[PDB]
Amino acid sequence: MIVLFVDFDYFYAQVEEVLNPSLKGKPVVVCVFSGRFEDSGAVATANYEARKFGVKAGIPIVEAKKILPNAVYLPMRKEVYQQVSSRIMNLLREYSEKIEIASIDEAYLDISDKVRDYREAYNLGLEIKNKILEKEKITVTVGISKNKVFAKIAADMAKPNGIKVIDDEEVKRLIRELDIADVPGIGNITAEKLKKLGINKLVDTLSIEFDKLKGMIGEAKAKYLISLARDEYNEPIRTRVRKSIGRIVTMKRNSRNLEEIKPYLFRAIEESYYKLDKRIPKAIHVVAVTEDLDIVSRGRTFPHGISKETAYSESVKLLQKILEEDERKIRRIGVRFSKFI
DNA sequence: GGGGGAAGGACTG
DNA sequence: TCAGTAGTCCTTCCCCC
Ligand SMILES: Nc1ccn([C@H]2CC[C@@H](COP(=O)(O)OP(=O)(O)OP(=O)(O)O)O2)c(=O)n1
Ligand SMILES: [Ca+2]
Repeated sequence: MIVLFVDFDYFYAQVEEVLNPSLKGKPVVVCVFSGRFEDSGAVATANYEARKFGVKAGIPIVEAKKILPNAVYLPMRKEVYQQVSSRIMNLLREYSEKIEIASIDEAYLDISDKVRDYREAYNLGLEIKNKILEKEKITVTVGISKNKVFAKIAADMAKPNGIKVIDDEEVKRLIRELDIADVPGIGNITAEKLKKLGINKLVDTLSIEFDKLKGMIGEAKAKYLISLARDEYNEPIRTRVRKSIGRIVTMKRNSRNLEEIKPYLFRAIEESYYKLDKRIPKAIHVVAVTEDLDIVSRGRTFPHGISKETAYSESVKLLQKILEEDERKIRRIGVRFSKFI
C-alpha cells in the first residue's frame, strides 16, 4: 500500500500572496478580527517569512504586532481560499480514483494501483507539485509512505514546498525514535497522559499492559498507537462525505441576554444555510463558548429536515436551555447542522 | 452487556 | 482587552433492549 499525502503550504497566507504578488517575500499574517477592541482576535495562518519570527496560528493579533509591527495583516477570506482549494483538489482527483480530502488543504491519495514502488511514487508526487504550481502557483508538500499516518508525518518533515518518502525501514526507525507527541492525532492532553504512563515513543506502547493504556487514553487511541507501533496500521483511503456544517462567532462583549445574543446566532444560521446548499439537515446543535473559554452545547434531532424557520425558533429554544442550565456569560455563539437527507 | 442518543472531550493544529 | 474558526472522531452519561 502506497499513500501519497498532499498538504498546501501556509495556505491561507499563500493564497493572499498569489492574489497579491507584492506580498511574497514579506511577513504575511492572516487574522480573525473579533472586534472586542483594537486588533482583538487571533492569527489564523502566517507565511514562513512571519513564522521564522514566532508569529504563527493561535497567538493574539496584538502579540504578533509586537514582534512583527510592520508585517502585512489581512482579514480572513475563507470563501476565497475555499474556491482555490476546490480547484486544486480537482487537480488531485486526476491522479487517483481513491482520494480522501481531509480538510481545506489536505488530501490522501491511494496510489497503490498507480505506481510499482516508492521511486515511481516519488515521481508522481513530483508531477503533482509541478501541476499544482503550474496552474495555481501554489506550493505544496508531499508525504509518501505505507499508510496515511506516516504519509502525513513525512509531509510534516518536508515542509515547506517539500517532498519525502518514509520507507519500511525508516518507519521502524521512527517507531523507535519519533516523539509520540508528533504522531497525528496526539495533542498536548493525550501526550501528557502518556509521559505519566512512561510512554514517549510509539514503541513504548508495546511494553505496557493494554488495559493500563486503554484506561488512560481510551480504547480507540490505544488500539490506534499500538497498531502504528506494531507497524500494522492500514486504514483505507475513504472518499469524504461532509457530515456537518456550522458557524460560530465571537461577540463584541460577553453576555447572557437572550436578545443580545440572538443577532449573532441568527447570523450564524444564515451563513450555515448558505453553506448547506441543497443539503437538508435533520439535526441542529447550538454551541456556546463561555467567558472562561469552556464549551457548552445543546442540540436536537428531528425526524425530518429542518427548514430555516424551524432552525430559527429551535435554535432560540436551545440557546434558552443553555442559559437556564448554565449561569456563566457567553463569549462565542454558533450553530452546527448535521444528519443530512 | 451493549445499542442508541445526548453532551462532553480531543484534535484538526 | 492574549485566547480566532471548522470539522471529525471519540468519550461519557443516560435511556433502553
Ligand atoms: N492554532 C492553530 C494551528 C493551526 N491552524 C491551522 C491553520 C494553519 C494550519 C497549520 O497546519 P499544517 O497542516 O501544518 O499546515 P502548514 O503548511 O504548516 O500551514 P497552512 O495550513 O497555513 O498551510 O492549521 C489553526 O487554524 N490554528
Ligand atoms: Ca497546510
